Amino acid sequence: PVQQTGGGNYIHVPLSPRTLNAWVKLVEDKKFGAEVVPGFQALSEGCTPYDINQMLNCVGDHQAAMQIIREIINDEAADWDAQHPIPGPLPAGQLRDPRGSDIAGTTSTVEEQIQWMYRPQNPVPVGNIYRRWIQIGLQKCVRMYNPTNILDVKQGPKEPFQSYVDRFYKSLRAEQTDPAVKNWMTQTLLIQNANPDCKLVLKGLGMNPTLEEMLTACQGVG
Amino acid sequence: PVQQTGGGNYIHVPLSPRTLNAWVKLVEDKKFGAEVVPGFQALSEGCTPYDINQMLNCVGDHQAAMQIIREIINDEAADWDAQHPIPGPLPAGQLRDPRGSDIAGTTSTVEEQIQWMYRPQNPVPVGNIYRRWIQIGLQKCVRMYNPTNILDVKQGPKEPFQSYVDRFYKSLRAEQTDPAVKNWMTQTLLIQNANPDCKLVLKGLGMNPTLEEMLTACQGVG
Ligand SMILES: O=P(O)(O)O[C@H]1[C@H](OP(=O)(O)O)[C@@H](OP(=O)(O)O)[C@H](OP(=O)(O)O)[C@@H](OP(=O)(O)O)[C@H]1OP(=O)(O)O
Repeated sequence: PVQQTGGGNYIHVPLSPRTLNAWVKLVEDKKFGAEVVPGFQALSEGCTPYDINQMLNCVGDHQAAMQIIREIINDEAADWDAQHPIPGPLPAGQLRDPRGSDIAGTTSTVEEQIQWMYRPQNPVPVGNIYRRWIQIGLQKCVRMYNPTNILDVKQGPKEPFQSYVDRFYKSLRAEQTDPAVKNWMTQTLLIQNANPDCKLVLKGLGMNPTLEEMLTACQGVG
Repeated sequence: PVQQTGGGNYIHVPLSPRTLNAWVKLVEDKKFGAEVVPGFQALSEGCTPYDINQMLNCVGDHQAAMQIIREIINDEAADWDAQHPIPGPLPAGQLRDPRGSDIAGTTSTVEEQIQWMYRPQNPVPVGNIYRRWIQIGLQKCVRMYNPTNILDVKQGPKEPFQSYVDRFYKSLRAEQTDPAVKNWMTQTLLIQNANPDCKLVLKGLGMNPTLEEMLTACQGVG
């Protein structure tokens, strides 16, 4: 992370060992589950690219997922090296502008990452861009390791409607389908895959029942 | 039918044999079913009374129904001979105005029917008036031969709600009851005679559910 010091300059404070150990624990227990994507973001907040590399280096043993996060990073960096091209011959005595690889931290020092992150002129938020690239990689890992598909989720005959709602929305988090497909699933598939009685109360509510109206109506049905 | 020819005058083109044979087929297969009433209208469009008589003469063997269509025609002609009385002594060299019997074509030539149908002054649409009289006769035949009464129609335990709706409305077409009785049947009897589950979803919808709302709610119930 970065702390400001007297003179208006900034320095690097290494991520706490227990901040790194929390990340490890999460990846070892949730197995790249939907929750890992937000868990990574909260534990990587205010981090330079250098620190994000260490967090990944602490969870490298999960090689399959790391290979997926690594192929997504290279592509989001290539797109940065195509749409943010070298401006031209950089003047001497000046830091080069960041390339996709600098945003990652692989070809750049943490100080360079800090100089960009806090440029008085055109600050480049290299830490947040790289966290966004890794979140695309982790979300692809959440989908690949997702244990139950949205379609398979079906309310148990006795299962309370809210727990069936809880499992239905958790699988939808993994789904990478178009947002309209997500809206049609929450409005059509969720009434389609409910136990016989809850299905009669939901159809009873009428057309386009909101989730609050559906949860309120099926509370204690079954 | 009637075609216009050079000089501004009109002539008669005999109904096609296959237009007449379609009519026969329909009456022989639908057995004066609700569908016969519209089927007659489409196959009698732009016909003089003379042609409508031939269509009836092609389906005379159905004597019982023909006797009903014939008693309705005589009464709709008597009402025309009472409310459209002979104006008075007709001038010589002029076509007499049409009487109920002329509208039928029984006491009138097709040319007279055409002269009225296309009078430059007060054209009388004898072909359409007679088609309307026969439709009253066929509709009475649809009701007399109707196999299932609106009340008897009751959704099967597994029957999809739409098929029960299809049979319920087909019997209502035969019903000659006041329109309010028709509106109360479609809004009350249709929910009353549905299988136990669909009846619970329809009551669930609330008061005065539209048919679209009822079909949408019971789709896939049972
Ligand atoms: O009504 P018909 O006396 O039996 O004649 C019909 C009629 O032709 P006309 O319009 O000249 O009367 C058909 O037209 P429609 O009345 O059905 O619209 C036409 O068929 P098209 O729709 O293609 O015009 C068909 O001609 P064909 O079946 O040879 O294609 C022809 O029937 P016939 O000549 O066989 O008697």
